[PDB]
Amino acid sequence: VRRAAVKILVHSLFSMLIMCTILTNCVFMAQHDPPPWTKYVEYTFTAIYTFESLVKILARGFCLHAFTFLRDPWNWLDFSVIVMAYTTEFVDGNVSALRTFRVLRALKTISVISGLKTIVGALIQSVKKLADVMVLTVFCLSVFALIGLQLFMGNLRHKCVRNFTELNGTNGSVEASLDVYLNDPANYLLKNGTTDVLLCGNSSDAGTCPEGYRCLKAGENPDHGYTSFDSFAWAFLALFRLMTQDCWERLYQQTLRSAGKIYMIFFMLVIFLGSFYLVNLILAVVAMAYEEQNQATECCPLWMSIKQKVKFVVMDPFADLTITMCIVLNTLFMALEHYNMTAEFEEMLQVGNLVFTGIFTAEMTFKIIALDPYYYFQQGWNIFDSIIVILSLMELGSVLRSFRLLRVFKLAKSWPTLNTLIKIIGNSVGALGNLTLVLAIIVFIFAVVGMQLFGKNYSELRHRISDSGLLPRWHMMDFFHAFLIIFRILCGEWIETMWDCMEVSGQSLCLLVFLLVMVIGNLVVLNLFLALLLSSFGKVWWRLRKTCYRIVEHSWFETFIIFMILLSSGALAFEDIYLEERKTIKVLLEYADKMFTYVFVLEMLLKWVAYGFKKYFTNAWCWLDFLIVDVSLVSLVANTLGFAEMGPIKSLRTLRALRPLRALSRFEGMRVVVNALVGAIPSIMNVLLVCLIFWLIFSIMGVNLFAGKFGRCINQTEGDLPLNYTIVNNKSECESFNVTGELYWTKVKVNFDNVGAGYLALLQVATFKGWMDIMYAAVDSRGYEEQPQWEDNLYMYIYFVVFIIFGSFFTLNLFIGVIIDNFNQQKKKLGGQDIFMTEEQKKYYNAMKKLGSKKPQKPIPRPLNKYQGFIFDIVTKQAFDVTIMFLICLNMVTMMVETDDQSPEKVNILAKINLLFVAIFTGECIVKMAALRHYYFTNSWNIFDFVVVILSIVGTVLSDIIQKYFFSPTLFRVIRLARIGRILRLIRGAKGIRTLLFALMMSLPALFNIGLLLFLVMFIYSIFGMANFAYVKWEAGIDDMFNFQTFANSMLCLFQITTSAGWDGLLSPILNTGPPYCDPNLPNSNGSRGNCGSPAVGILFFTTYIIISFLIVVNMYIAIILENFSVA
Amino acid sequence: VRDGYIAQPENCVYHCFPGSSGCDTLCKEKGGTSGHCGFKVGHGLACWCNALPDNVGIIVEGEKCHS
Ligand SMILES: *[C@@H]1O[C@H](CO)[C@@H](O[C@@H]2O[C@H](CO)[C@@H](O[C@@H]3O[C@H](CO)[C@@H](O)[C@H](O)[C@@H]3O)[C@H](O)[C@H]2NC(C)=O)[C@H](O)[C@H]1NC(C)=O
Ligand SMILES: *[C@@H]1O[C@H](CO)[C@@H](O[C@@H]2O[C@H](CO)[C@@H](O)[C@H](O)[C@H]2NC(C)=O)[C@H](O)[C@H]1NC(C)=O
Ligand SMILES: *[C@@H]1O[C@H](CO)[C@@H](O[C@@H]2O[C@H](CO)[C@@H](O)[C@H](O)[C@H]2NC(C)=O)[C@H](O)[C@H]1NC(C)=O
Repeated sequence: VRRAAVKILVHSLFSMLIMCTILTNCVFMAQHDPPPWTKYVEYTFTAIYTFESLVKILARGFCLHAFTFLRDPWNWLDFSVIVMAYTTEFVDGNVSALRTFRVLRALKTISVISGLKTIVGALIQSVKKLADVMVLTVFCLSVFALIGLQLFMGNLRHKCVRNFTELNGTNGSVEASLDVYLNDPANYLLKNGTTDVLLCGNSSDAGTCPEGYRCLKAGENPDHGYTSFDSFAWAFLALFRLMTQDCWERLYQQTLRSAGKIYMIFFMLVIFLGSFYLVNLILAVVAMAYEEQNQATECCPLWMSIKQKVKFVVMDPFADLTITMCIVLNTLFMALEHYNMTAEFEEMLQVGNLVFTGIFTAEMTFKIIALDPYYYFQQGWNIFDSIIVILSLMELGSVLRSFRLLRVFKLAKSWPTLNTLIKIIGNSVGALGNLTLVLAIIVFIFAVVGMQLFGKNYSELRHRISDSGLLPRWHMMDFFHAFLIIFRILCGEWIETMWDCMEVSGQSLCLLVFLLVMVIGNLVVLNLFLALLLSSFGKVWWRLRKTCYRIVEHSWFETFIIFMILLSSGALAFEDIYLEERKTIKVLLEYADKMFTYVFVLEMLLKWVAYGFKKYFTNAWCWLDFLIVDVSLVSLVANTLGFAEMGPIKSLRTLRALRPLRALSRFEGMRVVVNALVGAIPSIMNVLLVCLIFWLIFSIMGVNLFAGKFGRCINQTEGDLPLNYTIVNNKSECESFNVTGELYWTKVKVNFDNVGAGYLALLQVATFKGWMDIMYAAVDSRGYEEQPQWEDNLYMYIYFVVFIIFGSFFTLNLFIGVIIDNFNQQKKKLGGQDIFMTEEQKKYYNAMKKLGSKKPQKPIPRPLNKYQGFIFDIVTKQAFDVTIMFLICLNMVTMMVETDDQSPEKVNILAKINLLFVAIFTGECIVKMAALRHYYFTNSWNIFDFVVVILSIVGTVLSDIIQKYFFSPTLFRVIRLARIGRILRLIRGAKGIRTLLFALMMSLPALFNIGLLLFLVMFIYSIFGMANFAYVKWEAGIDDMFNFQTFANSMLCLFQITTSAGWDGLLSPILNTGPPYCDPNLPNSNGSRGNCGSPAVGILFFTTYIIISFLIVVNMYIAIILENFSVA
Repeated sequence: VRDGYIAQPENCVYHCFPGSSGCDTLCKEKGGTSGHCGFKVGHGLACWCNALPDNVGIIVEGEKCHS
């Protein structure tokens, strides 16, 4: 029987039997609320699994041999599942968590498929690569969590609570003490237009409660209780959130609303260093790991005559160009679809549709009968063409016509980049097919794990997870919705559903599973991304001329014009909505503007007479300056000689905001960075066209599926979708009930009603900032003009799933692929070695590299004293500094174990330990100064310890005083934590982290230049919006503090947008033009009337900014990763 | 009289000096007779005096240092 066991084990039939077994068990696990009909299918499954385990044991056929075939790491899984099944079969006791363990079988797929186990094994190694960088990032996250803790400890608890504590409540229990001030959230103030407590602050920057509401700290808890910055656990959670950018704009707005606008500095340090740089180096170490991994490997005459006739037809096909143009025209034709087509236009569209079906049928028949039917049986391209023909034919006798768009893809033959996107989509299920399969298995496992662990809780505790009593739009009861939750988490939106699951299930289990799916799923998604990437690869005339040449070549003149453009930029920045408030500066800046026009046109004439129209106009930045001065001169001459205040008066002067653009011509950093940017426009453009066509496909599909199905008819009394089944069924129905004008049939802001609005919705979905209301109104949609039913058409979520996949994971993949291609090409063509560094920045790069030499000086001289020699010999052992670092880590932990309103005795003990620690550090400092003599001047970590010792001794005294009108004065003790870098240098084990941080130091200047250009862009666009978007109605993303009404507010909004965050929330109040949201005439502090935004210029502004900032930050990432590859 | 370190208006600490002669005069000014150095944890060095009536204050803890 031993030989039989062996010969059936090596046999391949029972392996596929096991495969089908696992897969059917999968289809049964993914089933929720199964009938008792199934209670024996699980018995059969246990029988088959136990049979397989038997076969294995017999196949080895001994005691130590059976120990060898259970020595395998995977077979432990089969043993565990069979014993757990026997457990739940034999005896009860019942905790309902053992029934969850059935998901462990789905992992057996990894063991039965050939490369699956190998893929997962090679993936585990990536975690062994990520160990040191994970230590590094948890170190930084903890440091920044301490910073944000001391900064906003119990600050998010601030609430705009109605004023209280009136008079003699015996003692203070008078409200008409803490009992009411806490149980009175109805007496808190909720942010208008939302359901969210309104924060506030002492400082003279933060939110401003209206009359009848005062600022306090008597807040029950944060939004759900999981965002507070006190209790360093919660602060570590919040900063992991800020590092993954998940809903980070929300925490940003809340904090700035509570503490004060100055702390945008903290948030921008976190975003531009924690989020940006740390996420980049995580990605870079994963990419270096995977790079190393990839490196690891009827009659004869009539028959012959008609054959020669069809051959004479064949010799002149001349169709590829004509057929291609017919394809392009067919797409262009279907694109002319929209929401309200008149009946004759629909008839014309359908006529052209039938015409093109006929054309392609003619082509198919001519091709199969003319060249060879067997060749068109062979060549896969023509195979899929004929498939499209058959599909169109089935259509002509919804999704029926949605197959026509596949015809677009044959343009790939003439379009090498669309063919590269095709290569990528093919490799997705090709060389990376088993990796995609790992991903699918993981998403399945996690969906069913979450559904088992959380479905009963989701269904029973619905009341506390949804306001209008119904299901939540995201849950894990079904398997489709659990797949959707796992998808969301894969896209980066997990905190907003983790809050739900923790409010339903509980902190511990939900936190565990959601952090696990975040880490593992994002890891495998990153691995798939990176794998796809790496797989896709008289005399007075000349006298005056000489004088003017000396002037223009005079350094003082250049610095003068620099000062002048900076002053002009400031003058721009002084253009808020408060100029009517201050009449003097109005005229001051008027004179200033005239002076600017004069000096810049004078510089223009001077450069003219110095260099001449030819050698002047041969350059570009001078052309730019010429354009700007021309705009200013047109403005001036139109302001002087009337004929203004009717045409492009202000509507034309707002181009003044282009004034800062003179900076880039002169600052040596902006100029080289823009030279790197424009030098890749010929490579961003073709790829933007590929993405435009590939999103044209999806937008036409969305016009087919959704056009007209987005209008929702809400009454003015409420504010959201009227009855699903009844009340106002159709648009033609809601108008029948408008007998009172309370009801409006309004489309959703961003919809599918054209190819343009389709492009807008596709961008909002592909950036994942706004795709929530898109998907909601799209799946809710049932009829062409009928009210959307709360969850009908549920499987249209698959549209956005397949879009997000192709139009984002693959289009962005093409983006980054071609960007890497173009930049690796630029690296060789560039005269220098690496871009983004000026000559002086290059010099500083070389000098910092010469500094970063690991060769120290001589060890130490001898003090020649007996006692001093003893102290030196005891002070200069490695173990001493180990004790010192243990002390500083204990101080760190002492600074982790405090919260707000902790305990008075606790504050006393903590202060005592603070003094005790500064005493220990003064002691080690004086002992190192008495080591021999030279601690004061030998090493840099020693002088760092010295200066922090001095500052700590200074600390407590002014720390008493500067708690207010300043941040927490104990914050300065966090600097002591920086000393762990010394032992990080003096250890031997963890060494890649050293090179990582040094590469950050190397990439700091490039990031400086790029962020300087980004600051300039934020500046230009903030002035653009302060001219344009001022007075816009305050709505979803544009608050009473995040605004365009000033320059501070505009810089705030611009910064939050810079990371793509919340830009849907800023756009959505721009677009709304008309009632009931908007109004007619309005008395503004400025002549411009209308609290609306121009949809044209609004979409232009926001989309162009999204794309420009996207390219800029991708070049930031590029500099970072090219340095990380140089140090590789 | 109340015994303790002398605050700084309003709710703060005063400051000591390397000698018992620094703040003796300060106790004389607010109504203090004795004088020597003192230490308030969390707020820092002050100067301790006695025989201070309730018309003047001492180091009161809990709110903040505000002047
Ligand atoms: C904004 O600034 C004002 C002015 O300093 C703060 O007013 C004071 O705040 C405290 C709490 O921080 C209020 O409560 C007091 O607490 C102590 C200790 O429990 C108690 O002995 C007092 O009788 C009182 O209950 C205090 O009443 C309040 N001052 C007044 C005149 O009402 C305010 O707290 C600051 N808000 C924030 C959010 O920081
Ligand atoms: C839009 O919805 C209305 C509301 O049902 C439908 O029009 C008719 O409405 C009456 C009102 O009860 C029904 O009795 C009829 O059965 C409806 N017509 C049909 C054909 O069923 C119809 O679905 C839509 N009408 C229009 C004009 O679009
Ligand atoms: C129901 O009636 C109201 C008013 O009778 C309509 O509101 C008007 O909507 C148009 C749409 O552009 C505006 O131009 C008008 O200014 C609005 N009038 C107001 C606000 O008094 C409303 O559109 C109607 N709804 C439907 C579905 O027909």
